[PDB]
Amino acid sequence: SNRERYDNLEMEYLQKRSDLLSPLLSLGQYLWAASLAEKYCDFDILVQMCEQTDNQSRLQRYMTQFADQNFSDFLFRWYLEQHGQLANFLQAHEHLSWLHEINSQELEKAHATLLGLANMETRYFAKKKTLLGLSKLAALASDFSEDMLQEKIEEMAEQERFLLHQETLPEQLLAEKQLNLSAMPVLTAPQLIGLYICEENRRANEYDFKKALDLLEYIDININDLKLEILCKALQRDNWVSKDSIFVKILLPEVKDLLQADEFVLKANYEYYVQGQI
Amino acid sequence: VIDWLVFDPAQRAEALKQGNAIMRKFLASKKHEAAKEVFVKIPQDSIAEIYLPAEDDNAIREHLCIRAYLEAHETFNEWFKHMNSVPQKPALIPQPTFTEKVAHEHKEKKYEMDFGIWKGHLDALTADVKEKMYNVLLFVDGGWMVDVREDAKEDHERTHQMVLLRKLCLPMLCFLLHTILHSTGQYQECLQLADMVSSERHKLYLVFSKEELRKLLQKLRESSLMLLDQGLDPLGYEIQ
Repeated sequence: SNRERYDNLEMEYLQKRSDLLSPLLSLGQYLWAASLAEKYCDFDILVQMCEQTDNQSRLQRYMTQFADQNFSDFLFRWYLEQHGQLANFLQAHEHLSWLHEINSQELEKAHATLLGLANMETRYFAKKKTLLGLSKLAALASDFSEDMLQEKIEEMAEQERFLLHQETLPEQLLAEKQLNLSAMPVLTAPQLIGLYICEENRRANEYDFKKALDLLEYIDININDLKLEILCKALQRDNWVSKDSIFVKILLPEVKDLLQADEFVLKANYEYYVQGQI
Repeated sequence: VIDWLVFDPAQRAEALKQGNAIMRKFLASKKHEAAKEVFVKIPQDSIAEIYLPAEDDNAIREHLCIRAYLEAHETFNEWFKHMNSVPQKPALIPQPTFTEKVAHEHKEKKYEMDFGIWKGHLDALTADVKEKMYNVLLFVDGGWMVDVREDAKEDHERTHQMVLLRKLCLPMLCFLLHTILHSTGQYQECLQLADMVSSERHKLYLVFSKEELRKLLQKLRESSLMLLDQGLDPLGYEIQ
């Protein structure tokens, strides 16, 4: 009750004395651990280590079925640290948990863990694609409801379409920028738009201009300046063919006139776009 | 009956259709020897002589897919036969003599090159089988057992047979590729098949069933565990 500081200070001293005696007795006979646990119902870290250092798989279940909230402590002790496979499966609870969820019959949990890992990862395009593929495979293998399966398929297709804009890079730009093939980080929408409309991409046709303008919805700074810069680059790369193709593929008030100009071909191309969009 | 159609140069399209049907019937019941005998009996220069129509382009595509599948099966069988015949170790004997020690030393010296040659040949066979499986799976203009022309006649039974053969060949090819990657020590290549079998570029997830998906998930976890125990992580990347 009163004077909680003394109770908190004595608890640490009592727990430190039990851990030192269990370390010196672990090198001898293993029969004293059960007697110590029966005498004092505390210090479960010693029992968890004794049940993991040997090939006694039933001991961990026997010490957990006859206790009070022992699985929650065992999982916390395993996550903070035959027999080796069991120890690895017990420790696999965070981060790398997809294999454990697949082995313990949990396709939905494995898919959720893979999706979380893919969302948290942002430094390896190959790893992000592999995690998304594993999550899609787990969602397809899971026997859930039709609406849930359709929602998972839509969420996977959205991520695939968002990642394709960065995965479909040109072979000339990647070789000129001295970039890695699969050892590259997850580039953002602005980085992809800047790389697709850069000076290194000499073979920038209509696809490179259409892929850069469609990535403006995944920015979450100023898109008005980027829209003008891309329009200026598409006009300068044509050497006054690309602007007309982009306008035909986009089919109209997002572009500017005076802001983009601050001349003979633009005035003739802007007059035909107003009649086709009305 | 295929010989009478192959001997006549006027019915080249009919002979090609008969050969494709025979190959499909042999693949539907697992008849590699029959498929090879039909491919060796069919004319190899018929594609350069019959040339187009919907009944001809689809037959040519089916014949090309059957030939690619037969080549991938023949390469996989050769790789398995080469991997199942590795060089054994030296026969150790306790309390040896002067001549026995020299014999054991010579055997150990010869094994140092025998094991290296067997590993090189196994790696070459695995690299060939992987390329064969990739060429059989990722096929240009459609895919494996997929007709590019959609203006043929009413061949519902033929379409169903081609779909069943493709569904039966996709899981077997995936399992063979996974086994080859696990035997050759390619954990990164084995764990990368999940994206290829789930991307929308080929739609390989629709041909697999629940058992095939469970087997693929069990193989991916076993590959990730080996990659993490070797020194890497789950996907094979370095733990920074």
